[PDB]
Amino acid sequence: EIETFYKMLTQRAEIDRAFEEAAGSAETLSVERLVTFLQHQQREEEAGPALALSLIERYEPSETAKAQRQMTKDGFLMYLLSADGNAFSLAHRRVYQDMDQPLSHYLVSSSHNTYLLEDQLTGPSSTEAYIRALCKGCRCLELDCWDGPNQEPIIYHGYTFTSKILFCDVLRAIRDYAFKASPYPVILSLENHCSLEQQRVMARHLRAILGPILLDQPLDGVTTSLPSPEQLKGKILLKGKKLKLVPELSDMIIYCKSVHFGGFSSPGTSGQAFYEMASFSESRALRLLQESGNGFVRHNVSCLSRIYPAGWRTDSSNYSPVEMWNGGCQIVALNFQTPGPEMDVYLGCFQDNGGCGYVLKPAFLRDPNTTFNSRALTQGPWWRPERLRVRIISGQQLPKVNKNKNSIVDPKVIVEIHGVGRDTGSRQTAVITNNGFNPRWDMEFEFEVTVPDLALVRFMVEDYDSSSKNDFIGQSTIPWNSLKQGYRHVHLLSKNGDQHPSATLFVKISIQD
Ligand SMILES: O=P(O)(O)O[C@H]1[C@@H](O)[C@H](O)[C@@H](OP(=O)(O)O)[C@H](OP(=O)(O)O)[C@H]1O
Ligand SMILES: [Ca+2]
Ligand SMILES: [Ca+2]
Ligand SMILES: [Ca+2]
Repeated sequence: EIETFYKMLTQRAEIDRAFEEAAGSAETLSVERLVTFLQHQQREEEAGPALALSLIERYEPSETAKAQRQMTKDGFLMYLLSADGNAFSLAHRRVYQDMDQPLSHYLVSSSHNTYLLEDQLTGPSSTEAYIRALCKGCRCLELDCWDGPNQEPIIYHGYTFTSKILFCDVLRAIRDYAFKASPYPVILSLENHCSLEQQRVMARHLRAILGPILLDQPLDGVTTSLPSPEQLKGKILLKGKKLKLVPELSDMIIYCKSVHFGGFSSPGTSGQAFYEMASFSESRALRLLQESGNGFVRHNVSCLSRIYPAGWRTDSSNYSPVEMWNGGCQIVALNFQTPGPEMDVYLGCFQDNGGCGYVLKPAFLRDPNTTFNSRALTQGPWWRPERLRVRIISGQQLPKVNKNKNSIVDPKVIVEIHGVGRDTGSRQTAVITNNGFNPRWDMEFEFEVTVPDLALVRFMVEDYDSSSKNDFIGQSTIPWNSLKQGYRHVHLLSKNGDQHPSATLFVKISIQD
């Protein structure tokens, strides 16, 4: 009763149902049975007793069954809720890719007016903002340098009422956090509006503060291509205009000389040096992608492109990064302060590869001769249609999203596919009235994804409201290739990207060519 209660408040048929099918009539899961489950349902590659044991040794609560190499319903569950049963591939949650290719081969985690905490017009600026981004994995940061009093350069949003901060104060912060989240290179995109004197001051602060972390001299060799994230480990590079501009600073720009976009070389041999990087607004970028998709792509193979939000985004809202990534753009800057699907997607992408901040682009986007163009799809390696079926079974302990009262959520789930325009899709379950503890949907959806190497799957849970707009409850974005198959739990994050302790979705995923 009070036994039954807890034993009832804690009673997940879907789980039972699942154990049964795998366990058949037995009360436990023998290795043999477990392995079968891993192989047939969880579609594991390394499927084999070796793994089956690891799971048991890891997750089986019972000493008997543990010792006897068996799994109980409980252990089944524990596994299912563990990092091993996460829909986001536990293997992808550690640097596991080739970190030896030129920077231009990786998508880099970048931010826009990083010093900013809110809007672009009158919001506050803060070192905290750089700390948060760095903590969220960001690698490329933006500093808007302006002359300040007492000959101390400051950082704020030029021509607006945004709060100010000190360039040096910011450098220290960057100094301390640059590598907390990753050992990979950090790029400082300087936007210099400083008098030559103050520029000299900056240069000093840079060396004085960054000291040996600061990369102020080209790498030995590193002649025809940008160095790789590896060769640049634990270093901080500068990006800006290179010779109004004092040599002290200018001399510091080595691999990221800020340039005005010329055009895409194609109608010739070159255009921009590998060490030249152009920036494009969200608008201009779309244009070039619309007209010269392959143009860009091929360009982005050996060069780094930066893209930032359209000027009308004074609310610091963000655009969809996918569109840019689809063009091979690597430094897609967003307002990291952002809650919203855009950052949700952005941070899900970068969750991959151990969250080191550098994610290797697909091969076709690393092929200088590619004929790819996400806007004009033709047969090619990138073309690999797949069938995705996601069953939204139930949800567990959905967080009571900020209701100024004692009402119960009326959850519903949205599953979206982000990728090339053609693959983009979205579907939703029905609403479950007044249930956040254990809503049960048991609904399934199917998607056809033609260019999976560019897709991401997003799970979003909303608190339905007849009247007003539904409250966001939680979300999770998994890159296509990190999407684990079978029975898994989706671990929901807050709008701030925070991990909700017991908030999950239990789903069943299958991907078939
Ligand atoms: O939103 P903001 O504060 O205006 O800055 C953006 C842009 O309008 C500004 O003009 C650019 O600098 P730019 O004037 O040197 O082109 C910065 O890009 P960039 O430093 O990569 O070029 C962008 O991040
Ligand atoms: Ca700026
Ligand atoms: Ca309700
Ligand atoms: Ca409601």
